[PDB]
Amino acid sequence: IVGGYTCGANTVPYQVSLNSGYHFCGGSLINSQWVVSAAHCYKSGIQVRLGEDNINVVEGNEQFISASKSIVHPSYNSNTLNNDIMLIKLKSAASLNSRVASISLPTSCASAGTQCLISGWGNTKSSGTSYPDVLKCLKAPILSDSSCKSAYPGQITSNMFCAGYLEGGKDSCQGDSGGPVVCSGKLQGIVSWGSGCAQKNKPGVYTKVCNYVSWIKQTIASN
Ligand SMILES: [Ca+2]
Repeated sequence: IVGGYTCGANTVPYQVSLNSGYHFCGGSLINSQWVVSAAHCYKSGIQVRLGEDNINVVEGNEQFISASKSIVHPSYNSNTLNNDIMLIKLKSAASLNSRVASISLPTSCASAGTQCLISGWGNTKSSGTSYPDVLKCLKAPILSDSSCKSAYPGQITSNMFCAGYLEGGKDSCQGDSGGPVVCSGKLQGIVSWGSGCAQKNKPGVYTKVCNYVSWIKQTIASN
């Protein structure tokens, strides 16, 4: 997160870190046994880390649970990033509490102008590299489909939306991938892609979660 703020420990209780020896992507807890992330975050050997603030210190609210199964969206295209979504099932159920909590899935899509909270442990510089230890947060609005398409000609599908600031300076970044975009208490987006970070006229691009709720619910019901 570039241009954001320190969230505060466990104030984003559905935020997870995906760990394969090191943090490499975010995710969102959607029930006691399932996590939603970005397909481009797929790898084997995932440990899900719940309850994290400082990802380099054991502070007392963590739950570390191995993935038992990963399911990349059937139609994921790694070249275009269309359908950049994946589900991860935990080997055991998380113990849900005030600091480790699921986020509601949307019943309807969000609209341009709605404010949302984006979070993660990704890079905090746009012309630099600095990775935070504690969770960072950014409040940002959804942008219109037309301004999204104008920012990224020929690249925005119906499964993508833009959010952030055309002026630059405030965005998600490398290492935030897979993490949440939550709007009015609903998971509406997944950190997916963008040209650099926090660059003028190059807002973040997010997977549009509302398009996937049918797939998510049926997948959970059969696995
Ligand atoms: Ca920790």
